[PDB]
Amino acid sequence: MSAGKLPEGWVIAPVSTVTTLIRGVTYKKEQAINYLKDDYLPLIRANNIQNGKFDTTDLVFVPKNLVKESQKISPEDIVIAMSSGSKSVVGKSAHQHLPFECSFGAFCGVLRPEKLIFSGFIAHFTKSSLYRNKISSLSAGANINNIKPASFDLINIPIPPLAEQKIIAEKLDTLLAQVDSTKARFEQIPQILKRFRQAVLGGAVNGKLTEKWRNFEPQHSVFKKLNFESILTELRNGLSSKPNESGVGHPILRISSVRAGHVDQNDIRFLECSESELNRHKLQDGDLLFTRYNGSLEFVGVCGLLKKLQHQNLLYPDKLIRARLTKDALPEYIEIFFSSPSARNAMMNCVKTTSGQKGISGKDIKSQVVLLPPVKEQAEIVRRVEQLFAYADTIEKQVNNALARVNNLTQSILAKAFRGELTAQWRAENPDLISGENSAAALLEKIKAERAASGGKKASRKKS
Amino acid sequence: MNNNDLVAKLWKLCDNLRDGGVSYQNYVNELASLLFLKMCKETGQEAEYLPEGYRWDDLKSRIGQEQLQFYRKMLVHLGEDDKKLVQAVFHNVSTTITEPKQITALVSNMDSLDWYNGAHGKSRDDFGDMYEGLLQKNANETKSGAGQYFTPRPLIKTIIHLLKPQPREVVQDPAAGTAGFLIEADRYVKSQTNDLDDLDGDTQDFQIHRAFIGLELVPGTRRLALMNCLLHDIEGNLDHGGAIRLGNTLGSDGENLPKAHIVATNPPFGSAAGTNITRTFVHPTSNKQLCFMQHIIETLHPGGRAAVVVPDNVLFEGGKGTDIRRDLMDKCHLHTILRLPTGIFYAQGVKTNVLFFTKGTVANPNQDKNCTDDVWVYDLRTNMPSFGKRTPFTDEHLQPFERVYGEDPHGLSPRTEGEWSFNAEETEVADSEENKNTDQHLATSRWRKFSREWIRTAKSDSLDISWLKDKDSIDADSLPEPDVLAAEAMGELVQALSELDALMRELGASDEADLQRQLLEEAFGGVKE
Amino acid sequence: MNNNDLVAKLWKLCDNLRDGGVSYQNYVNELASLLFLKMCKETGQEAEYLPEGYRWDDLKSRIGQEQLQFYRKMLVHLGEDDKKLVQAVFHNVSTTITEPKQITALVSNMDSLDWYNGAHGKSRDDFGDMYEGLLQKNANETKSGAGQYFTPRPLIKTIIHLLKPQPREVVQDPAAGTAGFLIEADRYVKSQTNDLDDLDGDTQDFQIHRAFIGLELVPGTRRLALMNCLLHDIEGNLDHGGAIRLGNTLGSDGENLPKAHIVATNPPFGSAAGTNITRTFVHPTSNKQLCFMQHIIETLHPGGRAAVVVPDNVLFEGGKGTDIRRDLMDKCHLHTILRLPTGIFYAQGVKTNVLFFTKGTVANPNQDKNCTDDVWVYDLRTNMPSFGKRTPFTDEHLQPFERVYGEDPHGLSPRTEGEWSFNAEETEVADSEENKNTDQHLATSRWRKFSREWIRTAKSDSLDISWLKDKDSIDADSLPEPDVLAAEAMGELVQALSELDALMRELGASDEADLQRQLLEEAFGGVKE
DNA sequence: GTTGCACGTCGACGTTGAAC
DNA sequence: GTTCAACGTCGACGTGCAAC
Ligand SMILES: C[S@@+](CC[C@H](N)C(=O)[O-])C[C@H]1O[C@@H](n2cnc3c(N)ncnc32)[C@H](O)[C@@H]1O
Ligand SMILES: C[S@@+](CC[C@H](N)C(=O)[O-])C[C@H]1O[C@@H](n2cnc3c(N)ncnc32)[C@H](O)[C@@H]1O
Repeated sequence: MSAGKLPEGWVIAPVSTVTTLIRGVTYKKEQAINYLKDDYLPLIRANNIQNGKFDTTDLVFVPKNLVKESQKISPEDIVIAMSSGSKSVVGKSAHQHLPFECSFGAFCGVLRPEKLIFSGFIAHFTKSSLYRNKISSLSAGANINNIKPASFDLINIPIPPLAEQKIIAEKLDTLLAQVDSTKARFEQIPQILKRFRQAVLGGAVNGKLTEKWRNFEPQHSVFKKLNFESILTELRNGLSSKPNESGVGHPILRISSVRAGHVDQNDIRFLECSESELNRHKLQDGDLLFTRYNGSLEFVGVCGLLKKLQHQNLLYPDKLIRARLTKDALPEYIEIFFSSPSARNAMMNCVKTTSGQKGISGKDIKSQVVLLPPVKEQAEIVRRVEQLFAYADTIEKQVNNALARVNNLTQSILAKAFRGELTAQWRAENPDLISGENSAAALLEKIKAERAASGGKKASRKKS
Repeated sequence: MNNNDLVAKLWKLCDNLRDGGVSYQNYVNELASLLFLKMCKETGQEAEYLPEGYRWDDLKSRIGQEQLQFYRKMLVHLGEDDKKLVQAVFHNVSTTITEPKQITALVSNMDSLDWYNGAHGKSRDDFGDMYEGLLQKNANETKSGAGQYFTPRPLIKTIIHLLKPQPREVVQDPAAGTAGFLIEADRYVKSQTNDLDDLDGDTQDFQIHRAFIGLELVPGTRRLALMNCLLHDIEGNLDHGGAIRLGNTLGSDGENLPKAHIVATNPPFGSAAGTNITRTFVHPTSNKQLCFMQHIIETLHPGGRAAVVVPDNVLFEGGKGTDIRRDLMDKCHLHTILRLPTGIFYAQGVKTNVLFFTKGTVANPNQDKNCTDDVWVYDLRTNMPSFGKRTPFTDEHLQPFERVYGEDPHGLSPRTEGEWSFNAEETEVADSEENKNTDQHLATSRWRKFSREWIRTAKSDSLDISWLKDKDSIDADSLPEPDVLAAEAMGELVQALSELDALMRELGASDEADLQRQLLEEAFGGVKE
Repeated sequence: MNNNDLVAKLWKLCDNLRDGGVSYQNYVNELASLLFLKMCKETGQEAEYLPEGYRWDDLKSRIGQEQLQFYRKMLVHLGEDDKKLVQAVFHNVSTTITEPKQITALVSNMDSLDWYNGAHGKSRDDFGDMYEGLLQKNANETKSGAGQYFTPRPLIKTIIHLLKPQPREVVQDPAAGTAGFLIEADRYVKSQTNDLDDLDGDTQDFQIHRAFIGLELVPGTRRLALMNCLLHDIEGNLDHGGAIRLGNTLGSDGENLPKAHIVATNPPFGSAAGTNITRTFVHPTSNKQLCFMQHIIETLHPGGRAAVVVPDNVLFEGGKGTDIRRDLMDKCHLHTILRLPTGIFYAQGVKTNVLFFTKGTVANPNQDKNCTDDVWVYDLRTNMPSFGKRTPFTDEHLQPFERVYGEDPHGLSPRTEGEWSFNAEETEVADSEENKNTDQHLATSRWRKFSREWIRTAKSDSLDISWLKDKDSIDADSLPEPDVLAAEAMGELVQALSELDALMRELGASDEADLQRQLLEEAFGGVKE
């Protein structure tokens, strides 16, 4: 019992004792040209570690500069950490394959002694949450929003035998690879979805098509403007001072709500008295939603659709804009159309980022180009699109559990990798013992019992 | 303080100042002077208050540069004269206003202004109150930079409340600023005294003149503070000009300042304003804040007490900071530390704390060393609602802390650990010496105590102490008591649970607590082996 | 107009000003006055320049408030007097410095200062240049807010370059500010003239006094500008105090201002400083910027020319903005528009443009309407390197624009579309009316022209014209000419390609251009059907 | 009813060089 | 050599009410 339950084999030692050298680095006089000019040796900054493994160096740092600067040359296969940039306390780590390099103050190099400790072992060890928890003890820190190297040295870590450290690290590495694989498939699916978006809207299901004002389109479809089909409304906000308005019972939907997504309800609402005096616009369900301020990434548009049973209705602020479909239209179909990037391209070209920005004019929206498919066809298209999105969500979940699995393994391995039993393989004459799924477990159990019994001979075996 | 319609009214006037060249920080100072002159006229008594030739009409009538120059001239004339009462207000006073057009507009605007925020009788107090409130807004504003002075109102209330200043006691504020603390302290005393009615006349005079003292480096700030006290009826010393003296704490003025029974102050953070540290200290340091701390220790009388708002900076800082801290614990008895939440101050990033300690010890007021045995800490900061305009910081937040704090001003009152407010239980716990060998329930508590030896050994004499972790996660909570005790242990024990679940599924055991315990009995023991 | 060691030296002095209460914006003004007095003494001739009783020694010797008050007095005395030469500099001058300690420190500091940035002979010019450079830094600084005045140096150079001001021509700057444009214009003229040596004495006098004129609302700013011109040897009119007059453009002063052949100015963005629009215009508007535009049109002589920096706001804004915009095209011949990149100005968010137009037309200088037939636009903004301290904005960036612009100041020179600088080709093309019926190559070009009728119809008289997208993507580029022509068409045509690839794989066709063309011939035609 | 911003205000990641 | 910040640098996401 110490930092945590620790096995017989292991000892608890500080990193300082285990590590040959721990030191920071510094920054050179930027003003002088000569220091940077024509330089051979690599220079590293905080950003470097963050981006992947440290293969490359963004900046270059001359040795003349080196002499003058505290910055030093670090050995290869060296662990590194970042003082700043964390959830107050955490810390970062990295390894450097490339030849000896230098860094700055935030970075702290650490060298492990030969065969004393593995670089790989330590790297995972620090990564562990237990490691984080230990550090979190200091707190956000008072006057320090960084990790002090001195504090770093203080850290105590358990030490495995050399053999196990290699084996243990190997196991962890493998998991990391697996997560990456899932990620790849995930990325691909939106690409596929993207293609559908373009093809379906423009192409439609037909086969006979003709030239159109708005690109090549099917013969059956017809063209119309937004204004024809829908109506646009503008809206105003009340005065905060009057508390009377503060009473409520009727919803008001701001852009922030829009950001949230589909919107049945809103965080803030306004009173009927407000609607009467203010003369706000009331909205029925199934109505379209659009975002007038914020813009988005510059001049772009956002959409949403209201929901209601006979029971409720919604009103919104100035920031949001509304549109109503007269007789014939499928709200879901239209909404997807707006979000389509094709619209984005049309819109952006028409207006580049200008002073009027982070917002859309009413004129722009009304003038917008749109196709008019048949009702039945529209419904069919809409259903298809919505379905695809669901798939993306499921994959994300799968990744999450996998991460959880690692967490569990790492925890067990921390305690167990720490026991001598881990270095040693289970006693078995034949490899077949392990081979069976069940058989391997059984063998483990037998070994454990036998070993314990033998250990019983001396207290020291268990005790030490 | 309070403000409403009047502050809005005052705010509009500031627009002229803004356009004038006056800084946001100096809006109040500019307004205050003009209002004072205006009010004097309104009194009708102004001949008594102001000198002839320099009055509201004189300034009012003038226009343009001619007016602006007159204003400057008037300021100088007022500041220097035997009539220290008025002169103090005017001492080191000057207008920031460059644009002549602005001044004319401003004077006329306020001139036409009403008693609008007033009451039966002249509400001179209302103006001052509104003035402070407006000042508060500026203090709140980031752009102004006025915020350096800014302190939370509830914070001040609580500090004085804990201190419980009594009459005949001298309260000092090295960084008086607006004299927020002094006014609060005065208010506290009066509330007890029935407005000093309870006290005899001699004592009453003491409170009015002698009881409170303050020092302000900036003349501009001092003016504001003086006016504040004036409306507050805190006359102070005429020789000095009033309650708030003008001078450098770090300089000769600071040492010259009198000793005080109680000290409540919020010193400036950062390098601070132009304040050269001409004065020597036990441990010389570049740290301005550290310098103040040494000053506070010095001024306090034996057995004195004080609360100091300090940046988190002071708590751990190595080098001299360590030495000074050690000095503090030796000379003073530092009983309590309060860790403030963030977003409260005008500045966002800053972490702050409040220190509570006594000069020496109650038993031995002249105890040079080993004064501080145990320290209590309250974690108000972690896992807290983000404060802001939307989420205000109020007195209620503070109430739990004060309760545990104890009525005794010295902090002597009985204390026990065990505070779980603000969803303390829900918050995550850190792994370490802090929560080492700590039980599950205790680890969660915001209120905890630490030994001096522990701080020395584990902390290495670092005040920066904390157990908790800022997160938000959900996990079933079934653990053994010893498991919870060791924060680090949890990871290992948890791993065992994962496997157990799989076995249970095959068994088809029902979901019951007893079943879980039975399984845990065997499984748990195995891990120990 | 450069700075180095001296500017750093000056910068240090500002620290006193900072601590003093002086704003960042007013550092230069404060320094400039003191330096002027100091320099006068250095001349040894000061008796000639300054009045007795008010000199460097008088100020220098004094200390504290006594000194500060002396300073204010001195400023007033200098500003008002028959000696307009000196008085102009001092006109409407006042010091922002509140803290008396700061003033003493500051005076002494500079007093001990060397000619450090100097040369053989007194380098009065060096100080002024360093002064401007330091001012530039403040202008660059966001916190100061000085940046409102700030304009890119290369931008000014280019503007004057295109304008090609000649001698005997009157150049005006409604928003003179520091008089950056005027100095540049003067420099341009001299460079041509051999420092006016080429010109006769009469003309020379004209250039010195009459040639350039400017107006500044803020007295503080005006002082700086005056000093700038003074070192620049631009005397201007003594009655007015010099080249830069003090007054409101939007007010009576603006109308009083003389007509000018050429106008180059960067008016303030936003609501602007306290400037009431007392003056009537053809189309009254709250828009300050729009107001300036009307002024510029008015002052220009028939056949006059001007370039104005304006925000995007002006281009698109409806309401009166449309009316004014229409008015501009009718009265003036707006040939060119330059879309500036972002990050160049002190303010980050702002989008700016440069308008080029002539009063009426060359053929008919007094042409009331239908002046503007065609407009050329240059998209310097999209797909551009982010500028910043790290990535400076230089003259080189501008060079391509000027080339296409044409030597003719009127903009009459021959022009053709077809500019692909700054990776124009790589930039993404967007789908809209501007790139409607546009070929692939043309769409990419930064330099394009638009018809008046088109602007009227499609744009609905909106200047905000823009063809390109800001993105970064990679896609194979094999398309038919008609496909590329229609931006919108691309999506549809591209879809066809996807299927084609699959078929090709089965065929096992080799990867050759000819093969692709053959397949495209049949496939492409099908889509058309 | 509704329009406009040298915009007004709010999270994410790490200072860098003067100081000793 | 290296230490420290009522933090310094890069964004992120939308004004809201006075004005007409
Ligand atoms: C945070 S403010 C105090 C606010 C005060 N608690 C209140 O109620 O408004 C810190 C003050 O310290 C002052 N100060 C800074 N350096 C000083 C010095 N060397 N001597 C005296 N006062 C100083 C500042 O001018 C500032 O007003
Ligand atoms: C962007 S600055 C001009 C900078 C100038 N191009 C330079 O070289 O430094 C705009 C100027 O307009 C001035 N200004 C604002 N309102 C004005 C008004 N109503 N009349 C005259 N000048 C005004 C400001 O004081 C400011 O100096």
